[PDB]
Amino acid sequence: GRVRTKTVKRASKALIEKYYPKLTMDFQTNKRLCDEIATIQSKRLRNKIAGYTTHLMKRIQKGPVRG
Amino acid sequence: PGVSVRDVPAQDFINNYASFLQRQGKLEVPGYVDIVKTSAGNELPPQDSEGWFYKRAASVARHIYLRKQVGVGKLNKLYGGAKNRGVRPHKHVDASGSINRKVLQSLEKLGVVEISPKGGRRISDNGLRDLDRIAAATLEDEE
Amino acid sequence: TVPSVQTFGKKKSATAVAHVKAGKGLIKVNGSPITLVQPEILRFKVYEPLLLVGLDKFANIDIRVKVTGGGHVSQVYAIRQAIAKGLVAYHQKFVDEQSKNELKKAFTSYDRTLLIADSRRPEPKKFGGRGARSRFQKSYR
Amino acid sequence: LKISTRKTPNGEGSKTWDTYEMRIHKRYIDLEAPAHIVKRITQITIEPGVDVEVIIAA
Amino acid sequence: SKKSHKDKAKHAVVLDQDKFDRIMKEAPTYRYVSVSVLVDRFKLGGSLARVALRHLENEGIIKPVSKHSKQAIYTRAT
Amino acid sequence: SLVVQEQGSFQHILRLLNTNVDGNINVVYALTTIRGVGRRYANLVCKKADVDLHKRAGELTQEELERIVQIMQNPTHYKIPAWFLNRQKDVNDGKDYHSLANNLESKLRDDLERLKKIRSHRGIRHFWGLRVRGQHTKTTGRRRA
Amino acid sequence: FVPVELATTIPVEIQQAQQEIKLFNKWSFEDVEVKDASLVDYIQISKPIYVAHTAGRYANKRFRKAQCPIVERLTNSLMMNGRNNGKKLKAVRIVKHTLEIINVLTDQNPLQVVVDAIINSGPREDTTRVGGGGAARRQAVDVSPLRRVNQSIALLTIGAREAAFRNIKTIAETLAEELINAAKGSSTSYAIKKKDELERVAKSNR
Amino acid sequence: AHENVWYSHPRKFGKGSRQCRISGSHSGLIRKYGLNIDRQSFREKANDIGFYKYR
Amino acid sequence: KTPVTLAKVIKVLGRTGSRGGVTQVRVEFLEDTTRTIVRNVKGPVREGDILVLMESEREARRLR
RNA sequence: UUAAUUGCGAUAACGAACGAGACCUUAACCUACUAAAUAGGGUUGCUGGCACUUGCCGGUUGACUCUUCUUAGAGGGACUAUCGGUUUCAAGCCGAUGGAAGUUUGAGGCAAUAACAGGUCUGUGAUGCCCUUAGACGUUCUGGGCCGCACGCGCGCUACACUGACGGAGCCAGCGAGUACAACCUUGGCCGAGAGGUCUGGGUAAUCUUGUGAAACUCCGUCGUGCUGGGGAUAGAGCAUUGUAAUUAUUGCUCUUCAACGAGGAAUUCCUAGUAAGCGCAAGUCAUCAGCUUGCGUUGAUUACGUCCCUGCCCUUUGUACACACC
Ligand SMILES: [Mg+2]
Ligand SMILES: [Mg+2]
Ligand SMILES: [Mg+2]
Ligand SMILES: [Mg+2]
Ligand SMILES: [Mg+2]
Ligand SMILES: [Mg+2]
Ligand SMILES: [Mg+2]
Ligand SMILES: [Mg+2]
Ligand SMILES: [Mg+2]
Ligand SMILES: [Mg+2]
Ligand SMILES: [Mg+2]
Ligand SMILES: [Mg+2]
Ligand SMILES: [Mg+2]
Ligand SMILES: [Mg+2]
Ligand SMILES: [Mg+2]
Ligand SMILES: [Mg+2]
Ligand SMILES: [Mg+2]
Ligand SMILES: [Mg+2]
Ligand SMILES: [Mg+2]
Ligand SMILES: [Mg+2]
Repeated sequence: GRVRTKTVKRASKALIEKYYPKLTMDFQTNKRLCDEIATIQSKRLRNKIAGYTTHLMKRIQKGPVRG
Repeated sequence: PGVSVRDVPAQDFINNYASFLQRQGKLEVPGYVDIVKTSAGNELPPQDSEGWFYKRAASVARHIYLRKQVGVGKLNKLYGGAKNRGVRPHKHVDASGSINRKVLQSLEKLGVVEISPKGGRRISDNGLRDLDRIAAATLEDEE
Repeated sequence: TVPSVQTFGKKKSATAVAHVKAGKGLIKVNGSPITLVQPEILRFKVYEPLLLVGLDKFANIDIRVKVTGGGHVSQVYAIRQAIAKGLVAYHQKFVDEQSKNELKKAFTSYDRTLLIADSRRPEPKKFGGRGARSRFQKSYR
Repeated sequence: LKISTRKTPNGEGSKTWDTYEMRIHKRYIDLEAPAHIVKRITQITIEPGVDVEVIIAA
Repeated sequence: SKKSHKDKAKHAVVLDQDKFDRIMKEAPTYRYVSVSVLVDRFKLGGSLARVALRHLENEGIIKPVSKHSKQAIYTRAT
Repeated sequence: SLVVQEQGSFQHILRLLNTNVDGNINVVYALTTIRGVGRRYANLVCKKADVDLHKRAGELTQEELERIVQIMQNPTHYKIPAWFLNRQKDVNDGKDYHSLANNLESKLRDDLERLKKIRSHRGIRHFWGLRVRGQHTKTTGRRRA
Repeated sequence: FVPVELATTIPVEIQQAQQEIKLFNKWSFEDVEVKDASLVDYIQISKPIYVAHTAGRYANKRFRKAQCPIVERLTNSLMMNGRNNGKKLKAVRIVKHTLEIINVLTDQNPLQVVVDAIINSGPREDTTRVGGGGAARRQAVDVSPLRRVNQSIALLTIGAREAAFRNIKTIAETLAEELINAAKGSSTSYAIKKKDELERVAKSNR
Repeated sequence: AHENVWYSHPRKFGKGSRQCRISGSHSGLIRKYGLNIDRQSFREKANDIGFYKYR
Repeated sequence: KTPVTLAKVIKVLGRTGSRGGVTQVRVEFLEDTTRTIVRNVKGPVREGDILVLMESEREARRLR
């Protein structure tokens, strides 16, 4: 039952919309990017945010997506 | 080559050392044997009515050899299991103290156990030599 | 100095620390040779790495294991893991890569726990239940 | 440092308990050090909450 | 309590000579031997089942397969 | 290891201290079937009489029976301790005895009727047939049978 | 066979040819095959084991119970009552004694006897409660091969238990008797009797 | 109230030998580590004492 | 006679029954693999099992 | 679709808030860092024994050195990561692989709006009102009771035995706790058969009890289907401990009588993995007393991995003569 509630999805959406040139396909690089360019309080939320950011990046690479 | 008691299976070592101590006339048994439960937890005396004290002495001597040094009350904790407390849950009941004290003094007389400075009793050089000797006896007895 | 390493293997609350050295094929647990592991019916469990690998693989290797904590069979599984991991770590450190991977293939194809510590451990108890997940009886009337 | 306590002040209600606890950390330190500087160190840098104790052991 | 079992003594508490020839004659031809197998034939009480079973390890009348306590596993000598 | 056991001598029934006892049980557990004698006391008595522990009661000889009987009527003569005895300190005459088959039940009955006559709360509780040792009776002993 | 010299002297029979794993160093897992084709892949003879005792996580996913060694599943089903529930070393000893006993009687390598008894004693058609309260009906249905294995183990151990209860024979001996009788179709076996009687009920309630 | 008889009963031990230190009550006392506070007042003042709900 | 036949499931059609404990599958015979039935099973199944049937003309009916 | 008003979305709805999630504690994994005579290890001393080959098993608060395990700080680590299926191809689901870990990673702690005439004046020097306030419903002292017993019911404990009881022998934990203005945890040495007694010595605690050498368990024997060596209730006598005080047996110990009990009807309870269950230990009650509870660990499974059939819960639609709401 992993659904990635509001916060992670909205944060990843804003991350992509403001930092697409810097984001990559790899989870670890985007994790370091999330650490540096955004102040996520905890680290589990940081990891969820980076994971969904990578997923959205992969979807974008496949093609153009809504939202 | 060389052999220690750690190199021989336990139960065989206690059995053979008890047999050897029973064969020789040393290690006097207290006159109160045959009458004692050996523990409050137990409800009958040992099935082997005569000679069980020799087995207890053998086990005690092996235990002192293996460990650092052991007193009497610690042996009380070691022996003795669960008492059938009638219709109440079983607990742990320490074994009889007089029996283990007599074992320790008898082993002192045979010279196999020495009083340790840190309290309790440790093994002595002569008794430890006897212990490894009987361990070898058992080991080459096996094959 | 003598080529020597130290590894460990754990069970629920058991812990076996094994020192491996370049010896003469000498395997002792708690100062006693491996053939006298107490439960005597899980004895084959502790020979398992020996027979899976083959004794000739470590004939000039000596083994010293101190196992503490946990009950009997937990200790036995701890010694199993300690011996296996010690063999693998020694082969990695001083022997060769291929030998180590061959040992890992022989091991992990049989009782994966032999190199990987078990993750299952007891569940904390809770009030209103005499067990960790059980519950008291209900009256209802 | 743990205490279990029944929540209900009057025994009525489903059996519910709770566990309160602190943790005490000790972190002792010993020095093979000269006299006056050590005592000055002990008499300075004190934070409420943490309790400092000094044993000469000489 | 309810003695509906209606069991008899049904066990030779003491061995008798003819029963000794019986134990010896089918000491072989009992291709598997154990304490329960011995008492199954009504000829042993059960405590002397162990006695007779242990005595048969005298001239190799039967061979042991495993001598664990709480039971025994014996086969005919071949 | 085994013996034919001399067909024609192994007893099957015995009368020790005017109670019938089947002899085929092990000696100690056969002796246990007499009132006032339990497994511990019978075991010690058989030990003192030097008769084999693992022997059957129906095969031991006659003077063995008499020596056993003599041992278990004046125990203090045969180094049976002051303790381990059935009735010690004997509050009629202060001499630690050991009650036996008929003597045990009889003397228990005299002690019971003494407690009845003494008008002790324990005695009147015994006379009524209720619990004596001070346990709750709201929920226990709720039928006589 | 090439006894390896070491400072610790492992017994020769434990060193002989040990690329030949046996169950209790007595029975070969090779030569043992499943006669029935339906119950293959639900009886684990493929993987050799030196003991019928493994701390395997055989209850995490749905179907890993099949991958557990079949002798191990028999052991785990022996340790079934309140008085003896956690005791498994006792179950391992009982199974070892039963295997030796079965080796004695009709040698027929006892693992094959175990497998054949499990094959025979598992029902192939069963009933389910379908009646809508007012009318009580049992509707005949088919059983999964995994449930066939589970049920066969269940009745085998249950019959051994009820035979051993307040009886002279040891649990190992009664289990060996049940396994031997279920190796054939001998109706004297309790497990095979329950199998036949349940199947004929299911036939009576098509 | 003869001093020989008034409050003469010993109170070295038992239920009533010690009180609540909060309420003076003798029921539901916590003697662990010498807290000597009854359970309810302990639940009230645990956070001030240093005790917290943690798991 | 002993007309015991085998049938390998090719698909599982959900779980049926008032109890919720029985399932329904589509089995295809080991012989004549173009001949299939729908059959009720009582226990855990998945794509690959081989059921044993004492019938061949029976077809599964949803249990209510 | 999700465990989720969890999301993908469609849209007279747009933006938001609480709840859920997030969050903390705990359990993992750390041969990566910092370190350690209140934790361990190696080498070497000084020794003991056996082997005789240089080796094995030991002892020492003698030295040097190290942190793998034991600790605890800062950190790392998993985010369903990669891949394959399936999905208005979106949310997501399923499988395999790599992993320590892939059920929200397991277990919890807090936990919304509204409400109950739910419980507590008997926890409070929280308390309104009413009552009493001198031979008192205040306070204290003595003794009794809260434990009675023709009877019903609710948590449990011990059992009905062979997978066992009883003897010996093996010998394995993790949570704790522990004395000062008082007298706690007790080692060790002597006594006693035991409970216990006495003499000394540690420990205000990773130092001492303590490696809590616990039970179940394991090995070898006795028993042998007999209400029997199962079961240990009910009693008789005696020996001790705490206590100002033990009778209405406080509790422990020794000998004996050994009862009901043959796996328990209708009915009904708890529980899907280190789970149930078996087994005990610690702590809270404690001057003495648990068959209790809260925690902890040992051995450790069968069967699911689904459904709305019984009992209920959530959302939607519908009907209602119900709103103290189908009691
Ligand atoms: Mg013992
Ligand atoms: Mg019992
Ligand atoms: Mg439990
Ligand atoms: Mg480390
Ligand atoms: Mg995909
Ligand atoms: Mg959670
Ligand atoms: Mg009300
Ligand atoms: Mg008032
Ligand atoms: Mg009351
Ligand atoms: Mg309750
Ligand atoms: Mg035992
Ligand atoms: Mg410990
Ligand atoms: Mg113990
Ligand atoms: Mg009896
Ligand atoms: Mg008994
Ligand atoms: Mg039990
Ligand atoms: Mg209570
Ligand atoms: Mg479910
Ligand atoms: Mg109205
Ligand atoms: Mg109506």
